[PDB]
Amino acid sequence: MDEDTEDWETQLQANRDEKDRFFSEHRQSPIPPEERDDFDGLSYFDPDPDYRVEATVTVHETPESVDLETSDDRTVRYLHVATLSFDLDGESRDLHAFRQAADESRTLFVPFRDKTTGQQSYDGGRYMELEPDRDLSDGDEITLDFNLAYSPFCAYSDTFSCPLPPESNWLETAVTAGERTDLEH
Repeated sequence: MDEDTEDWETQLQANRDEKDRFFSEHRQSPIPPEERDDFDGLSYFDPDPDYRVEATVTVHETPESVDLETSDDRTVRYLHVATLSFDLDGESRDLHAFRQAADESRTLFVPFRDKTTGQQSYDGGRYMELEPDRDLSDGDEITLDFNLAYSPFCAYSDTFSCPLPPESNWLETAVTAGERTDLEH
C-alpha cells in the first residue's frame, strides 16, 4: 500500500491545490455569497484510504448522451464511455464514467448519490472527478477516491441545471470521510 499511496499523496498535494484554485481563480467562486460569507473553500473531504477503492473499467464502444454540469454556469452533454465496478460496503457497487465529447485531458466525471446526500451533505448527490495515469480501456483498473469528492456547482448555485445521474450510480451506503457540510446551518 505505502508504495502507491506515497505517490497518491504526491498527486494529492497538487490535486487539492489545483482543484481549490479551479473554484477560486480559474472560475469565480460557485459557493453562494451567503454560504461563503461564513465559509471559505471548495467543500472537501479529508484524505481517507478506506474511501479510496479500486475498480475494474468496463468501456462501452458506443457511448450514450448523459447531461451533466460544467464550471461555466451551463449544462453540457457527456458520453458514457465506461462503468467502474468496485467493492464498497460488503458488495459490488458501480459508478459510470463519462466525458463531454472527445476528452483526452483524462477528465472522467463520475456522479454517486449516497446516504449523506441531503443529510450529512447537500442534496443532488456527491460528485467526483478522476484524472488517471493514461486513457482507460476495457480491462484496466482505476482508483475511486470518494474521500476527494468535490462540492458540485449545482448544489451550491441553483442557476446550474443539476446533472442527470443513471439509477445504477445511486449507492445505498453512507460516504462519511473527513469533514462534512451542514446544509442545515
